[PDB]
Amino acid sequence: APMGSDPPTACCFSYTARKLPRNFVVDYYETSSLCSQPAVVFQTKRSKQVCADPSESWVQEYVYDLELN
Amino acid sequence: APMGSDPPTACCFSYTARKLPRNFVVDYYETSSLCSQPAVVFQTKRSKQVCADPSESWVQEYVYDLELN
Repeated sequence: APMGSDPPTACCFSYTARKLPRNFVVDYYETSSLCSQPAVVFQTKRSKQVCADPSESWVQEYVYDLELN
Repeated sequence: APMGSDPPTACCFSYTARKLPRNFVVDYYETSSLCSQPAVVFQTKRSKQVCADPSESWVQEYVYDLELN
């Protein structure tokens, strides 16, 4: 099972601009690592994936809530 | 058909280090645009996708060959 050669990388280039209400986040996903600029990605109910600045405390709080329940 | 909110972006963080022989490139793909650092991606026969610095003339030449035949 040889690994690919050097595919691109799903890295966020920016972030939304409004906190997604908990009623709009059933899960999340983190970016890669290759790019020196990872970020947290929230999965909503009427969209797909949304990048979020890990610098905003609410982002860290929502991630913590996802780790619990 | 509402568009997602702000998904990540397949942007290359680096590039391979050896020119892929024409005998190893049946197609290619370009990165996105959101990230201020797009790149050309070559598709081989025994791998997947490979990012390439558009600064290397051979990359531009191989792309031209793909546009012709």
